[PDB]
Amino acid sequence: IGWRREGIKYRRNELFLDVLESVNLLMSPQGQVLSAHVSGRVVMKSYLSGMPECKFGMNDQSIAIDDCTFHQCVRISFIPPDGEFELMRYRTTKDIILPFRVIPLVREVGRTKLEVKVVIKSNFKPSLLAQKIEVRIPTPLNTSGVQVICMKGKAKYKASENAIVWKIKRMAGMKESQISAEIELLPTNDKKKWARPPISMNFEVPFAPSGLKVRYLKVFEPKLNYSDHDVIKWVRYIGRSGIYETRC
Amino acid sequence: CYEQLNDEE
Repeated sequence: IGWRREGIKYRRNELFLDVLESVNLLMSPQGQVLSAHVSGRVVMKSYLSGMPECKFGMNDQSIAIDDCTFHQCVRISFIPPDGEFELMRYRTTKDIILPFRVIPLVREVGRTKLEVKVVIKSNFKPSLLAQKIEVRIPTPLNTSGVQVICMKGKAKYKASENAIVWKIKRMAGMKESQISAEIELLPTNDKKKWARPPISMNFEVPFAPSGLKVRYLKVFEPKLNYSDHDVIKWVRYIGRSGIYETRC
Repeated sequence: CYEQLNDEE
């Protein structure tokens, strides 16, 4: 073995497993999913003594995995390198948890103003907090000012970025928050109707949206005087948003 | 953060 030295001895044999996913979604304005996938990786922080042989186990509520690529140490069993390393990458498409639903509403008002209401519905256990929430609502190019009021969170109209940005610190599962805007328009060539960009989101949810759960990670060292019951094991789930757009 | 891992086996 050239990835793990011999004679590693740890006093406290601990085990840290980060499962990291980016859920991606393109959704029509009416609620229809137009594309979605999860890209995941499982990184393992190992502090185990000797040259241990591990079996990593999960629900292959189960999951489809459409593709895998493993660390060279795999054969799911492997002798892990010391310290931090990436055990596998994966991608799933079926039965993804879509942690937010974005619900856009746009009312034209003459050729002068744009009345806009956007609703976030959060769709996961209410015992869990989504974090770092941002909702980007694109404003047309010919906007003189925009007025917004928001209940949860704070919202500023970055006019340079040409988009209202709505930021929200926490939000629990099975809830809903909303934001309302009035967009004052300049006059413009009525030749070109406006190419309405989608609404973008970013969030961090404490769960794998692929529904991945770790069943077992078992450690077996035969030579050294410890066993699986001796290893302190820990697992965190972290779902970021990649491209999370609701059309119109 | 990290939460404990109870054996499901």
